[PDB]
Amino acid sequence: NSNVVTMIRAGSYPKVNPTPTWVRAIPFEVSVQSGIAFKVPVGSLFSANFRTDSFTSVTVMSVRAWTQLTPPVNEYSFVRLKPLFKTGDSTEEFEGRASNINTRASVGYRIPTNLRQNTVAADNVCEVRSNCRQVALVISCCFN
Amino acid sequence: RKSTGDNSNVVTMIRAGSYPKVNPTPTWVRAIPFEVSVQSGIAFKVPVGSLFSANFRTDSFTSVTVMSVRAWTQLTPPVNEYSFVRLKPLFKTGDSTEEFEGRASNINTRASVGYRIPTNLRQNTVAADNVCEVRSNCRQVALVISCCFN
Amino acid sequence: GDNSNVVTMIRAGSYPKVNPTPTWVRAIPFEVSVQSGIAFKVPVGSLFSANFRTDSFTSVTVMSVRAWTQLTPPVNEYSFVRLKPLFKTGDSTEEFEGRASNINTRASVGYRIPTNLRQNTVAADNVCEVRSNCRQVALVISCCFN
Amino acid sequence: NSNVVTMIRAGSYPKVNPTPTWVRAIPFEVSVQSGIAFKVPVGSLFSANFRTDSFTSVTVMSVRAWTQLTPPVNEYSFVRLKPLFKTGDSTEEFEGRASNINTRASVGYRIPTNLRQNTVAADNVCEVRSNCRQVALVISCCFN
Amino acid sequence: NSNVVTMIRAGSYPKVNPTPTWVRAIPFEVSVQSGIAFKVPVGSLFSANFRTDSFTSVTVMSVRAWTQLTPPVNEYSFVRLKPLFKTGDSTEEFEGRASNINTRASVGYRIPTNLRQNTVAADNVCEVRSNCRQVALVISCCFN
Amino acid sequence: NSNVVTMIRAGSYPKVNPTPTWVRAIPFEVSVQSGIAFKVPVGSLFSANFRTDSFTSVTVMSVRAWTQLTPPVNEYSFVRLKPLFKTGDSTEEFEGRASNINTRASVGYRIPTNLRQNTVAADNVCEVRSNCRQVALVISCCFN
Amino acid sequence: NSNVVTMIRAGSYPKVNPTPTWVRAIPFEVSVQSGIAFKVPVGSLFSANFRTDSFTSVTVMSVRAWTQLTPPVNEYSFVRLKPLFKTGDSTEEFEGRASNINTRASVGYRIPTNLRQNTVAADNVCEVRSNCRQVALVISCCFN
RNA sequence: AAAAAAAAAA
RNA sequence: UUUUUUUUUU
RNA sequence: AAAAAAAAAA
RNA sequence: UUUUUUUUUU
RNA sequence: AAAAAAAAAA
RNA sequence: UUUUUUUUUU
RNA sequence: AAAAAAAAAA
RNA sequence: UUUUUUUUUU
RNA sequence: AAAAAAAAAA
RNA sequence: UUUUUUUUUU
RNA sequence: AAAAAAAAAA
RNA sequence: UUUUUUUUUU
RNA sequence: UUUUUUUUUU
RNA sequence: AAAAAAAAAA
Ligand SMILES: [Cl-]
Ligand SMILES: [Cl-]
Ligand SMILES: [Mg+2]
Ligand SMILES: [Mg+2]
Ligand SMILES: [Mg+2]
Ligand SMILES: [Mg+2]
Ligand SMILES: [Mg+2]
Repeated sequence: NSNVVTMIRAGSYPKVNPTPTWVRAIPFEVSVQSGIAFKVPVGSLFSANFRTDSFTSVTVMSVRAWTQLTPPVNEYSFVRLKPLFKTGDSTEEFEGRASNINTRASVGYRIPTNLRQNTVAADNVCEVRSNCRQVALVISCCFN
Repeated sequence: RKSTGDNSNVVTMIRAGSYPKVNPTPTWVRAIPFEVSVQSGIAFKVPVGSLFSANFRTDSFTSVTVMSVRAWTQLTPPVNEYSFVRLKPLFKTGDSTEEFEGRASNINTRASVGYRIPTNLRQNTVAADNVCEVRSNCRQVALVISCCFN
Repeated sequence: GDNSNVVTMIRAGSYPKVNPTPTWVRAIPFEVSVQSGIAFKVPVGSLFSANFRTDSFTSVTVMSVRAWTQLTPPVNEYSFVRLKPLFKTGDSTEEFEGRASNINTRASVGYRIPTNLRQNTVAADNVCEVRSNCRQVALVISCCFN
Repeated sequence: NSNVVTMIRAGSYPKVNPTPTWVRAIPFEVSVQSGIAFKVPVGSLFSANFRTDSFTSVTVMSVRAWTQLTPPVNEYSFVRLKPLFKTGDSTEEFEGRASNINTRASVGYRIPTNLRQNTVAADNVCEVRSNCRQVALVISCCFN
Repeated sequence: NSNVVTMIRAGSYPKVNPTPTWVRAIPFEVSVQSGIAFKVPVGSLFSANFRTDSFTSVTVMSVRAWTQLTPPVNEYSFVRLKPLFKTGDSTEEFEGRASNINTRASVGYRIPTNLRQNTVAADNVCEVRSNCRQVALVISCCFN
Repeated sequence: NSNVVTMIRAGSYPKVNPTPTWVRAIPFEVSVQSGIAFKVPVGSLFSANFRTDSFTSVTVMSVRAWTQLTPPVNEYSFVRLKPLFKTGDSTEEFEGRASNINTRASVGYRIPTNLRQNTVAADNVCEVRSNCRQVALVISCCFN
Repeated sequence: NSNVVTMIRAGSYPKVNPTPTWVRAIPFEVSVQSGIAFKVPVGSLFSANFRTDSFTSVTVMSVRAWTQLTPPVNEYSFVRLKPLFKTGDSTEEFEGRASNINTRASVGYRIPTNLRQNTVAADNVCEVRSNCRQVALVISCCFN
């Protein structure tokens, strides 16, 4: 391959876009109380910590969750996810459980194409329930 | 694919496994468009700092690997003249003396030119570094720089 | 293999992913009472009921609507039925219509909702507007409860 | 594909059923005591918690069981299942044991076609024995 | 081919629809001020000038823009489009520039299927910016 | 498929037309008297009820007709169509009859290409004859 | 194809015939009385209502008949056809009956080639019988 | 799809 | 032998 | 390259 | 059916 | 895609 | 004979 | 990848 | 017979 | 291995 | 249509 | 050249 | 599955 | 030689 | 997938 700078025969000025979209997998943690559902805010996805503070909307494609702290004594870890939608919240409770007390529980859900619209900071993605005090989420989304 | 394919109309369960490897602050390949002011008979040094800005969604980055530079005259040339733009590549390990140049063949049309950086000179640059020197008979140049933010 | 006559052991492994409250794709039949040449808005709430085993849902994604006249038409007339899709992001002005060709037979028509318009609806929402010369309309709605 | 609503050339009124059958995998837990067999009530399968409170009968196809809490000190988890049937109870004790003390024991059994009749709330599916105080069941069944 | 009227052996009364949908490419102009973004209202699409005043909703599919008047002295035309959505506005700025001062600048964006819902008069399609006092838009859409 | 907006690299301003043509199947009804031929006016085709009030001319391609009310006592329904043209009315009487007293009679005719010119509201498309007091018509035509 | 008038290189004067034959299906109705046969007169086929008043002879090929009014109370419609010939009348009574009281009864008969000679107005085609007060006939014939 | 009648073409 | 109109058979 | 209008040839 | 002229489409 | 000039390889 | 740099032709 | 239950299509 | 949802088997 | 987003090449 | 970056499915 | 909407035909 | 009208992609 | 039940090997 | 023990079939 070339070892030196070489000329580019550029033509006319192209179409440009200084603020393009970005497909991402955003990892973050939330605190969870015993017996209480936590509503995961969309605003958690906008932050300089993820290079995403210039975005104000996002299209979530899928949500995966893992317990992030150990479960109570004698128990195996569990985590549940209830998808929320601005046009109407769901009542599914997708749940994963651990089969070794020392291992994380995990589960996820995919959003169908027909339900992939934008959400903003004040929106909530889903409810989390767990017997562990923290849950780690990895959200696959399209910032725009 | 996607020929009548698509998927379901409802949320479905993912049988997730172990916690994956993750990175909250990944890299990003980009083409950044910005303009610079240039003066008659004077070479302007293009600062790398122009590439870090919220106007590009890149203010969380402190380094970038530049891969190629293209330039266009952004304002009209002087009376009776055709536009021209020249690019001289600059490197922290030793500046070049190439003067890549394009000129317009219609006075009403932009001049344009570019250069590609070879793999062996694709290291990082920071805000204090410069990308290239620009010369032109037009008072502004429009640059589109293809680069890897990291 | 098959044709075992007795219980047999399953070599179960790790606890699987589970969900006590899953989705359900359904064709729901219900009727609405209608007046003469008067549009009636069909409520989405008619889809949630113990009579359909769906009272545990609060949302549903409608995929298509079909409608039949349920009582006889006025004297000298053939039955007809009209459907005008309604949407929260913007109502339609289409009026899909069927008419009977025998005075003793039901009129029928339906419409399909495109993938890009298949979002959720709740009980307070309305599915469509119905218009008929008969006093009842029998609807069958294909939908995904979730 | 189409981006607008399209006509459906409906025909005669079809056959309908407002209350159809449902093939399900129902997850629920049962309490178990030391040295004592617990009879799992079929009524545990009818509940708004599973969207099944409008069913009063169910045809069980197979039963799988996992220990749901840690076992006593120095022991590995075990769980046994003895099928019950209204026409005659079995004496099999299908059993699984853990090989790591931190992991669940698991076993299941399949009901043959000739024994897949209906059960009601007052009936029992099986007996569960375990050294763990709780057992998690996932029962494959056809509600009707 | 036939030179006279011929008989049609009609059958039963078909399905009918007096107010059908309509896929269109609507052209209209908007005024733009220096350094100010103009919100393109969706209501502009329901006009007797387009045969569309019987519609109250539309599904937008793609937007294209051209500058419609000459740029300021010494400048080449430019135009920018920022898509707007009721579920969450975008921050993209798709931009084109003229490479000949005497020629229009042009650009567009396509709306993905998952974001192709309906819009009504009070909604806005996008934000337009340009150094020219007028921008010419052609909007591909489905009236319904 | 793509889940977010994408740039379109638009070119020169296209050829446009804000008021295009429209091929349509228009359903409407006319009253008919015993023993009297009813001239169907073309103006019936231009209406807000059809989204066609912006049109002043139309090219009719075919006409199909259905009896719309029940026939006289002891009679089977019939309907006849006589095509009319500005250059010369025809004398054909395309006719259909019901074979069940409770069923609609139907018939239609097709207009040859050499006779497919424009008609305006003052023109008449055909004469309708029937023993029922209303006839349902579906006219295939090209609005321009 | 050509859009202008074009020259025809005609030759010698051709054979001509200002009054040609015509193959036709003629539809008309006759009144029928209970228990009485009605002889269908051939003269009904020559009429300006059929464009055939310039003919005096016709070769009938086949006769189809349909009851034209409702039957008496409690009965299903029926119609019978007995062929009549100048060289010798037949004694066949071809018959159709309705299987639904609201539907027409129908039947026909074909005339063999060896019996396809001419008939004049004073001739009769066939006898019609029915429990309905009117019968609708469609006669396939060759006017000459 | 074939045939008969009128017409046109070859 | 193809097509157009009327008819018929399929 | 085909088609239409005029012409020429076959 | 080939060419020439006018037109049209590609 | 080939060729010529410098270089490198074979 | 292949590649890199400059050039040229296509 | 096949099957069973619900739906849709053919 | 294909797809979607639930289940199951592999 | 294919697809989606940004980029580059063709 | 290939490659690079992010993502996803396998 | 395929697809989507309206129409027509099969 | 072919064509016509609007649209889109190429 | 196929299948069902228990076992075993793979 | 084969084999061994019981059963059933051929
Ligand atoms: Cl749980
Ligand atoms: Cl803007
Ligand atoms: Mg844990
Ligand atoms: Mg230079
Ligand atoms: Mg009715
Ligand atoms: Mg345990
Ligand atoms: Mg310009």
